[PDB]
Amino acid sequence: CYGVSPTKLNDLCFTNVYADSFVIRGNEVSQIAPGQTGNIADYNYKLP
Amino acid sequence: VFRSSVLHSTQDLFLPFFSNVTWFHAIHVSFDNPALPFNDGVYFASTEKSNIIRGWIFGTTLDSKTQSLLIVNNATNVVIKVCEFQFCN
Amino acid sequence: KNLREFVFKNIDGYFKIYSKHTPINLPQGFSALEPLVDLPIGIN
Amino acid sequence: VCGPKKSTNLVKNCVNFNFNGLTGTGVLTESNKKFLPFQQFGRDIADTTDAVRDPQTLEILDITPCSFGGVSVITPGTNTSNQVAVLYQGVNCTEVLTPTWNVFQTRAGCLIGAEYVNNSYECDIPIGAGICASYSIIAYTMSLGAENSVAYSNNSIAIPTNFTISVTTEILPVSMTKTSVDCTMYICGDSTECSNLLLQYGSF
Amino acid sequence: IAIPTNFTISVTTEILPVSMTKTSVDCTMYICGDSTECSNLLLQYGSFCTQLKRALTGIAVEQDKNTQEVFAQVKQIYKTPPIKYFGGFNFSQILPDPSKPSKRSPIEDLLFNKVTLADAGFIKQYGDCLGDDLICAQKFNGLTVLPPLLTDEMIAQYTSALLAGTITSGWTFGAGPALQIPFPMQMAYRFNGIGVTQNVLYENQKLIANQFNSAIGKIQDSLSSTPSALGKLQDVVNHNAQALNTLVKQLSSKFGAISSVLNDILSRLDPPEAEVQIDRLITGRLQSLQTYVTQQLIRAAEIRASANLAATKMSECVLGQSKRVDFCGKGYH
Amino acid sequence: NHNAQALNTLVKQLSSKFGAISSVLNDILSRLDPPEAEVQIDRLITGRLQSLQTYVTQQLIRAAEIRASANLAATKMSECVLGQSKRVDFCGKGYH
Amino acid sequence: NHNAQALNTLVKQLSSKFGAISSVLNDILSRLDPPEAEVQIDRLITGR
Amino acid sequence: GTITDAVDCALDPLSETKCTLKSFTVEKGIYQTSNFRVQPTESIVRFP
Repeated sequence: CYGVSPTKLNDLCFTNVYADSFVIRGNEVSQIAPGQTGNIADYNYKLP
Repeated sequence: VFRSSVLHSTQDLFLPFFSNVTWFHAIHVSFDNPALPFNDGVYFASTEKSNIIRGWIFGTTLDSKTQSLLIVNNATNVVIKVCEFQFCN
Repeated sequence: KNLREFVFKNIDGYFKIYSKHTPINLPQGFSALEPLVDLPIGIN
Repeated sequence: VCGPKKSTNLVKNCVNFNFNGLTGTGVLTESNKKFLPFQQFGRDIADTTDAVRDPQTLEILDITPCSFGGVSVITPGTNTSNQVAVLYQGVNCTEVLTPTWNVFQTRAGCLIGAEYVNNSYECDIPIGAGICASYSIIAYTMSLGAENSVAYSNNSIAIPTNFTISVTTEILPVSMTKTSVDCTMYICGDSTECSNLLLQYGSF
Repeated sequence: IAIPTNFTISVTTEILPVSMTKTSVDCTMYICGDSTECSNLLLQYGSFCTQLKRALTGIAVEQDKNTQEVFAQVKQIYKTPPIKYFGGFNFSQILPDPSKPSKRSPIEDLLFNKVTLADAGFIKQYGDCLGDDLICAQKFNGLTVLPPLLTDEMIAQYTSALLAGTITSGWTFGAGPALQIPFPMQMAYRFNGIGVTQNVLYENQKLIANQFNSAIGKIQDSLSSTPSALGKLQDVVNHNAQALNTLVKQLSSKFGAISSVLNDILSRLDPPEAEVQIDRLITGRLQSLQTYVTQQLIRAAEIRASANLAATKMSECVLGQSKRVDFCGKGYH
Repeated sequence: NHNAQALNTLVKQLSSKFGAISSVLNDILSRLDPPEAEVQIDRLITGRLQSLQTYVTQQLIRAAEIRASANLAATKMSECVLGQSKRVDFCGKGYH
Repeated sequence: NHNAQALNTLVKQLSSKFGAISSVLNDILSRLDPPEAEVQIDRLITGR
Repeated sequence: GTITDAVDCALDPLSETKCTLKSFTVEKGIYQTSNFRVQPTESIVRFP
C-alpha cells in the first residue's frame, strides 16, 4: 500500500475509489509498481 | 482548496497570457472541417446563446480502431460515452 | 450575452473539465473557471 | 466514501474534531466565508486547516487552536525565599490545562502572585512593558531616575568651588578559553567502520 | 588664503537603530503541534529546544541592555523650565508637547507615525484571532513577539530629560552636577571650542537664531515629505517581518515526506512507517529553526554594534563637544 | 560560565539518539548487522555533525563579539592610559 | 586566500557521497529506479 | 551513588524552573517555562 497503511484503512475517507482488475503472468508481478520498467509497465499498464 | 487574502503560486497546465488563439467561424449554406489537434489540451470558448455547437469529440485516430470519447450536451440528462465510434468527415 | 468557456485536460489518464459562464457586454479582466466533471477515461 | 465509524454530536465552542479522517484539536465557531460547493477543506497562509465543511450539514466552521501562551515564572534567590509569581504573557487575566499547578493585568501579560503598588523603585527583575518586580513579591513601575529641576535664567551661572577626585572601574573581556575538538574521536567511538562512513562527508 | 566672511548654521539628521523586535519560539508547538508521539521522538534530539530558548533569552537581554545603555545614560530626570525663552532660539519643535496624550515632540510624533510596526507584543483579547492575519498565524505556531522593557513613554521622558540637561547645563550635566548656564553662553563656549571668537555670536545672535529656526523648519518639512528618512529602521522591521513569515511558511515543506500535515501522516500510516516520515519533518523544522536562530544572532550582533556606536555618538555630541571630524555630522560640530 | 555551559552541552549531546535505537555506538555495532546498522550510524553521525556545526557557529559568534570588545578595550587603553582623551563619557564619567 | 579556499571547499563538497552509493546524480538515476533512488537523492540534497 | 534529593517538576512553578535549569538553586530572575495548553474535553466525530 503506497502512501496508506493496510491496517489503518477503515478510519479514512476517499473521493472516488476505482478497483482495477487484470490478470498478468507470475513473473510480471514485480513490474506492476510505480517507477518500474519492462514490457508490461511500458506497453500494457503503467503506474505514475 | 479555499484560499483568501493569500498569494498562492502553482505550477500546472494553464493558458499563457497574450497568446495568439485561433478564432474559427463555421457557417452552413445549405473535407473542409478537419479535426483540430489536442496537444496537451485545449481551451474552448463560446458566446452563443442558442442551439449552436455544444459538443466536443475526443480521440486519436477516429476510425473505430481505438477508444474515443463522445460528449454531447442537450436539454436534460446529457450522454458522455467513450467507445469505438466511427466518426464522419 | 453570456460567454461560455471550457477547459479540457488529459493527465495520467484522468480527464479534467473546467467551465464557468461569465456575462459579457474576449474582454479584459479575470474569470476563474470551476471544476465540474472529472472522469477517468484513460485513453489517448 | 468513508470507513465504518459512527458519527458523534456536533459541539461548538476546546474539543477534538474529526472531519472525514482529518483529526485535530481546536474550537469550532461560525464563519462568514463564501465556500464553493466543490470546496470542502480550508487552508490559511501557514498551510493549516482553518475551516472545514461538515459531512452532514453544509455549514462552514472555523478551526482555531485553543487558549495558549507563554508561562514566565518570577523567582527570587533560593536562599532568600521560596514564594514565586506566575506571568501569563500574551494572555489577559480574563482568559487564563497542561500544567498541574494578587492578580494584576499588565501590558505584557497577566501577572499573578505579585501585589501592584503605586510607589516606584529601581527596576530589579525585568517583567515587561516598564513593569519590574522585587522582593513579598510586589509589582511596580520602574523609576527612570530622581526628579530634578534646573534653575535656568538669563543671568544665572553655576561654578563649582571644590571637586572630588573619584576612580571608576570598567571590566572589558579580551579573550576566552581555546577549544580543539577532534571530529573522529567525538563523532566516532574509536571505531574504524564509523570513521569509514564519517570520511564520506567531505572536509567538514 | 581663503577665509569665510559668513556662515550657515545647518542641521543634519542621523538615524541609528538601537534595538529590534523580540521573538520567543516554542519548539514543541512549532514542530509537534497538538501531537504526543512527535514530542517523544523530538526529545531524542537532546536539548536543542533549551539551546534555542537560551539564545532567544540572551538576545532579548542584550537588546534591553543596549536600549538601557543608549537611552538611560543619566541618573536624574531634568525637566524643562516653564519660561520657553533661550535668547531667541525656539525649541518648541523638539520639546515634548503636554497637549498630546504622549509627552512627545512634534518631530517624535512624525518619527513614530512614519514607522509602522508589525507586532509590538501587546495583549490580544482572542477576539481578533478568529474571523475577519499573519500575526495570529505566527502566534498559533509558536512565534511570539515580546514587547520591550522600556516603553515609548519612558523613552520620550529620557529624551526630554537629556534635551533639558543639554539646553540648561551644556556639558556639565554629563560629567557631574547640572550647572545652570544661559544658552547664549553655551553657544559662545561651543564657538570657542572650535576656534571661533564669542564676539561673532554676541553680534549675530539674532541671525544665528533665525538660521537655526529655518534649519529646524526645513528638517521638519523633509521628515514630513520624504518617507525614506527612517528607512534604516523600516528595513530592519521588514527584515524581521519577512523572517517571521518565512519561518511560519517553512511548516508547509514536506522535506521528502508524503505530506506536511502531521495528523495526515499519523492517520494514513502505521507508526513503524510513520516514524521515519515524521523524522524528516522534525529534522527539516529543526534545521529551519537553527538557521533562523543563526540569522537572528547575526542581526543581534549588528544591532549591538550599531547601538554601541549610537551611544558613543550620544555621549560625544549631546553630552559634550567632540572635535572628531565627520563624527557629529558634516562640519564643525 | 557560557563557555563551560557550551562545553557541557556539546559533551551531553552525545547522549542523544537522533532516532536510533541507542546512543551507544558499540551497542548498535554489536546488536545490528551492517546491512541494517549503517542506517542508524548515518543518523548518529549526522546528528553529532549538526551539533558540532551549531557549536562552531556559536563559538564564531562569541569570538566576533569578543574581538569587537577587545578592539574597544584596546582603543580605550590607547586613549586613556597612553594619553588624554577629551571624549565625554569615554574614559569613565567625568573629566578624565 | 580565505575567499578562494571557501570557494574551493564549497565546490569540492560535491565530491562527497553523504552515505549514498555515488556522488554523481546521473549514476544513481541510471543504476537505480526512482523508488529506491529518491532515498539517496534526498541524502545528497540534504548534504549539499 | 545514592538518591538524596528529588524535585516534583509538576508541583509548583519554582520546581518547574528548577527542573528547567537542571539545578536546585535558582538565583534571582525571570525564567520562561513550558507554555500552557487547554486540554480537550470531548472528541467530535463527523462522517456522512
